[PDB]
Amino acid sequence: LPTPHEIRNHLDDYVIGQEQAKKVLAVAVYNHYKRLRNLGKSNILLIGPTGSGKTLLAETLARLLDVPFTMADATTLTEAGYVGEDVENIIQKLLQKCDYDVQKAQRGIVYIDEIDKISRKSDNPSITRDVSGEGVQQALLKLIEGTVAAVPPQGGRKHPQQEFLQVDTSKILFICGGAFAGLDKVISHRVETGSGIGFGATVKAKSDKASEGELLAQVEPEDLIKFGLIPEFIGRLPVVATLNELSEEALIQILKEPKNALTKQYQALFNLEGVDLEFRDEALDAIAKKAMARKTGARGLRSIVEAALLDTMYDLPSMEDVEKVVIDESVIDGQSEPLLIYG
Amino acid sequence: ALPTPHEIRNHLDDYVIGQEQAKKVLAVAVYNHYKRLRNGDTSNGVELGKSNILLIGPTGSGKTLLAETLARLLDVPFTMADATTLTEAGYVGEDVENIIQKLLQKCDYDVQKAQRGIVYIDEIDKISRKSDNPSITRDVSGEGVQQALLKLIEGTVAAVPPQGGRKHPQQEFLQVDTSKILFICGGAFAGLDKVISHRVETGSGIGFGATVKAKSDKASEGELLAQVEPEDLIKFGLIPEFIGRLPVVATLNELSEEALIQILKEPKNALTKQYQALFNLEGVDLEFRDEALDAIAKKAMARKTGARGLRSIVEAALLDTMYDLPSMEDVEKVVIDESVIDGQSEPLLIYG
Amino acid sequence: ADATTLTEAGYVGEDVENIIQKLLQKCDYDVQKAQRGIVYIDEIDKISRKSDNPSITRDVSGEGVQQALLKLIEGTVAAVPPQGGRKHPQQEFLQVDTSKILFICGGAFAGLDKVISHRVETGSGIGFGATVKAKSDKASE
Amino acid sequence: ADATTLTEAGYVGEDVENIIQKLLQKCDYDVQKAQRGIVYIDEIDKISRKDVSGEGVQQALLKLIEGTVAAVPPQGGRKHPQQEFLQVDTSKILFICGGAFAGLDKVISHRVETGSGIGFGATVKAKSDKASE
Amino acid sequence: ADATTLTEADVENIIQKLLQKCDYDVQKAQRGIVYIDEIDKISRVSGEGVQQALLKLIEGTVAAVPPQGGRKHPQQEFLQVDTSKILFICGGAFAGLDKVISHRVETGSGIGFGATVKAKSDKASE
Amino acid sequence: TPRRPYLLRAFYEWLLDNQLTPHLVVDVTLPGVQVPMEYARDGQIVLNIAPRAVGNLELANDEVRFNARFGGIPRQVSVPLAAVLAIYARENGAGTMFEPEAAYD
Amino acid sequence: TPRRPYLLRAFYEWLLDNQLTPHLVVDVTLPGVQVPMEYARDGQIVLNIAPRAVGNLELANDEVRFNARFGGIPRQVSVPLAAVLAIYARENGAGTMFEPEAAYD
Amino acid sequence: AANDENYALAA
Ligand SMILES: Nc1ncnc2c1ncn2[C@@H]1O[C@H](COP(=O)(O)OP(=O)(O)OP(O)(O)=S)[C@@H](O)[C@H]1O
Ligand SMILES: Nc1ncnc2c1ncn2[C@@H]1O[C@H](COP(=O)(O)OP(=O)(O)OP(O)(O)=S)[C@@H](O)[C@H]1O
Repeated sequence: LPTPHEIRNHLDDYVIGQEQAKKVLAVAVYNHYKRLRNLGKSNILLIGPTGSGKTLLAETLARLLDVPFTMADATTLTEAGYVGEDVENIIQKLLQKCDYDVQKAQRGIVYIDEIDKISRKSDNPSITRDVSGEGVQQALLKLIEGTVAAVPPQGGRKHPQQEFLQVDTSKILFICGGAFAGLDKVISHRVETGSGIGFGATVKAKSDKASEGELLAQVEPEDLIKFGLIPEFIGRLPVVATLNELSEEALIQILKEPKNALTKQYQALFNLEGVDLEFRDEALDAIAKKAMARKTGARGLRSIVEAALLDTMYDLPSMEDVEKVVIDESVIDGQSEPLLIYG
Repeated sequence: ALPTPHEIRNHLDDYVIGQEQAKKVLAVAVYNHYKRLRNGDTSNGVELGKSNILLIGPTGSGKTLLAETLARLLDVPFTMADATTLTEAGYVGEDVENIIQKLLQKCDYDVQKAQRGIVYIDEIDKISRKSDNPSITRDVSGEGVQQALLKLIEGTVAAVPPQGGRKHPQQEFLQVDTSKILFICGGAFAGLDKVISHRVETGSGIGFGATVKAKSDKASEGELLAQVEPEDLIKFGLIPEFIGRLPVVATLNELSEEALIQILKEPKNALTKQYQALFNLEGVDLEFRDEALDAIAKKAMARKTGARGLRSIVEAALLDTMYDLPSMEDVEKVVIDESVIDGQSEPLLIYG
Repeated sequence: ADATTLTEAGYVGEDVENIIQKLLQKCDYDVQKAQRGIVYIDEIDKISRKSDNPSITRDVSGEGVQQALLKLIEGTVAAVPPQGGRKHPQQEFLQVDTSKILFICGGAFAGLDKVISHRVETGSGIGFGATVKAKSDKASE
Repeated sequence: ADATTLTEAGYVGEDVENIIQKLLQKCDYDVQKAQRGIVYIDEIDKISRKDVSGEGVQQALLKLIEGTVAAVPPQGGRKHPQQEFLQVDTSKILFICGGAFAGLDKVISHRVETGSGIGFGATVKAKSDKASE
Repeated sequence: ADATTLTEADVENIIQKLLQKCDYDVQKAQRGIVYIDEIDKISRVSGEGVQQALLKLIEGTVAAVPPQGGRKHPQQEFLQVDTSKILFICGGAFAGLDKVISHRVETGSGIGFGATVKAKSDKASE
Repeated sequence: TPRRPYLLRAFYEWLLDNQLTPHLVVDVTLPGVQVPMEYARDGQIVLNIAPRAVGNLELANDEVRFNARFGGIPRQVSVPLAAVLAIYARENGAGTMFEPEAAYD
Repeated sequence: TPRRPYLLRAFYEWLLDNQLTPHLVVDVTLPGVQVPMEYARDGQIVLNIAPRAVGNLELANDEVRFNARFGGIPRQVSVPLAAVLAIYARENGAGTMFEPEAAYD
Repeated sequence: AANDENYALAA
């Protein structure tokens, strides 16, 4: 019913910078809602670097959504019969959100995070067997295509009266996340002809070569096959969504634009103590450069702030007669200390 | 009211020396954690995230000592763990959820108390990946442990049995959130200095323009460890997502001769006091000299093992003395001189 | 105990905590007695790492055992199993502190004398200025 | 069975014990019937002396040919520590080793036949009379 | 029946499923045809070992199936059906089938003016 | 309705609270049982009812089905209440039996 | 532990599954019994534990607690398990008599 | 006990 405009607009507050990813997410939800009222389905795959907002998008989508939604992790998943959790447990978590309504669960959406962790790997002669690789991908693949899977009968009480609810996952929508590491190198072989010693041969410097974000945009299913994923697994997902590394401008906006901005978090921490905090635009620019250099996504921003306010926050509560705090670009450079306003 | 960081720093300074940077980070984090616990919502319309701490320091630098001492001064639940024991789910090794069970036991199985607590994970460097690229073979105690901890640090519900797994079929597993649980990691990271040296120092080839450090002007591990970035840890071998969960990183400098000398008598549980009590309960008195402590520090520093080296020197010096001391009689006090440490003289004895 | 058979947690080899289980049998499964017990280890030289071997390949027999014994030696709570045959995560295990337990390690380090002689003597050299040392002058093992 | 697939202990995982397991599966895990079974080996070549397994794989077969007890899973399942392995005596199991040898004929020719090999007047295998081989 | 699902090594499960479609009819069950999929996935836990178990079904072996009871009653309810008449087929699309065949089919490489050479990518249709 | 399942619940939970390991007795001779004949002896098989021994334990009046490993291989076992004879803790002498049910005949 | 609380819950649910009226027999002579003495006769009393006539029913191991209406005034009932003599259905008397136990004296 | 004392296993 709701058009993708309000979906992307409302979602724009929490997440900023990603354009293509938002459109795909809103389109899928819009198509899902229309289909829910009355064919088929299309699963989404999110392939982005660390700190790109993959997990953030799922959390925000839950608030905007009005149907059952749940977030699961693939690390805990293990082959049937082992101490670890099973794929069927994911459906159980979904039921808990919808008051264990089988009808509501069938129309619900399920998002799995950290999917790149599971992948076919070596025999590992020292260990008995690998239960977190191909073993958990075949069962999961069966769930993606749509099949009835036995689940506990809502766990309402000790005896659910022989319900044995089995939910068909055909109608349910599956979205896969994960931050694949080293995939850019695999794509490099296919998209880079190589280098030669001769003059005619093209050699690319560390700066001239394209970044991981560019290579990720050109990703194909063939690359994922040899990466450690089953070919049928990726084939089931017909939509591929890719993110890109953030920029200085994007990082600057994230510091103060969202309602849960990092700057606002520290400001509230200082406000509750009876002290005011101020920020300068020039300071944010320097922070973006340092954070980008760390190559850790938006999380790198926090590392800079804490390092700058370490000594300040250590002595701030001990001292008194402090009204406001002002931070300049020099403070970020480590050549001065924040200015204090007394009285 | 909530104690200030200066008060907390004073308590830790009593047992730790030469770790001002580490004590500042721990004090500030604990101070912020107390404020978050004081206010349930913690903000009018915002959500304050937790900054997980990392403690990179050489051996015998007081990394574990800080966690143990902090537990005494803390009030909220505290717990220590060993990363080597941890393994990914579905294996014989201990599971990650067991860590929360230990913390859960400390608070009398109170989910609310466990929801807000501090966790210490030692030997984090041991589970480090061998190479930056993904391991071709499954790493049960390496990459697997890191991948499992990613969701825990970020914040997610966990299932824990209240008393015993067999007490009930499902046990209605207690759901505890970890989005507000602070985590402190500690590791030695042996060989990391080489990585920063390769990146910071260049032009080491055979040439006129290329410069040689001469192994005399080379930056020490303590000062070199200060210069560190996430890219350095990647080369050493670690998941980049894991580093993103730890925004604040602290470095511990290597102990010096002056720092070691203070450790001999200044702390509460000092090596000298330990042996003094051992001799006191037997009915003998012991004395030390400033010159003896200075010589011990020099020899200890040469061992390159941290504060632990001190125990090695003193033990070897009192080996013969402690062996024949109980056999003798009428002895009341013992005096240790600098010459005794050198081995050219025996400790003086006092007869009552 | 024998360090050769020891293996880090999460592998078919017996875990380091199994050593505590053996001690418990001697003291009739008494936690207090085990805390004040003594432990001897042999073949400690065998678990020594291989400097030539690159770090790319994980070592569980030699390196994994050393890394696991750090907390146990220094003193840490160990979830010793009741019998030691297997350690399931769901299974319940006894908690025994090792803050006061004493450990004794032994082993005939083969080739250690060669390393010490190279560092202590440093008499190699064919040049006129370099000193010449006779084989008889070399110190005993 | 294929000898090339077999590997020494400590390697990827293929072991000589698996050979007996296949035999038991044919007779429905019947130890008595297995003793009377006729075992066969194929492609014995390609494994020999030049670390790599090589000849080590063959060494494991030594005890099997002469006769020895072999541990096998109870119901042809992956080796688990929480289970017991049945013992099958191979002292009565006949072994038939077959393989195609490439180059052995050349070695035999130098030993028994008198020829100058690569020579102007030396005989060459151009007549196409493969029957001689 | 998927090969990976049965790679661990049951055959009786597939036989009873086939019988259920024909209402546990021995004659109709024999006429039924069985197809195996994903065989390439298991090609190089049993692996080749489970193939020997499946070979028994090819030669023909009797299988006992309950008549919709869903429990084991070997004394009276179990129905015996032979698998000799049943036809078994399978589809394989394993990776690099053309390259493996080209190793034994092409068998041509030379360096000379008159030597036979082919395009770097390919000269013959897949 | 038969009294075998409701009685089984009381005795099962009763033994659990006592810290004893509860065990169940099944009569393989009666129809509907699903257990290996090799292990069953004297027309009866003792199936551990403890939660750890089995997987996905669910007790219903019509039938009870559990997942357990027989000989180290995973298998599915479902037994009707009529086949059940008695429930007792094998660790100690304490034990109880189910009275005969008329509807089962 | 005593079997009475486990057998009580089992038999209690059974009568509800057959559209019956569960009725309990309580001994008012045991210490700690909190029941209407005016409604007791010959040292015993009959209490209806059906959901239609009882609210907030709790079948615990230590004692039975629930709220009910006696006449025109609501009253709270608390009966230890040792005082529960038997349970029978008002429609047909179906049920069983609880046997003695060592713990109950 | 025909069934194993522990159904879940660890590799
Ligand atoms: N576009 C964005 N706008 C605002 N904050 C963002 C954005 N992307 C990331 N963040 C911040 O990054 C943190 C969330 O990390 P994520 O980006 O969700 O991690 P990820 O990209 O999913 O990679 P993983 O989960 O480690 S595999 C929060 O502190 C967010 O505020
Ligand atoms: N400043 C200090 N004051 C007193 N004792 C100290 C100090 N620094 C280290 N120690 C001693 O060193 C030991 C603890 O060392 P830690 O640095 O806390 O841990 P650790 O040795 O680094 O562990 P690793 O990383 O596995 S080697 C104890 O015996 C302490 O008494």
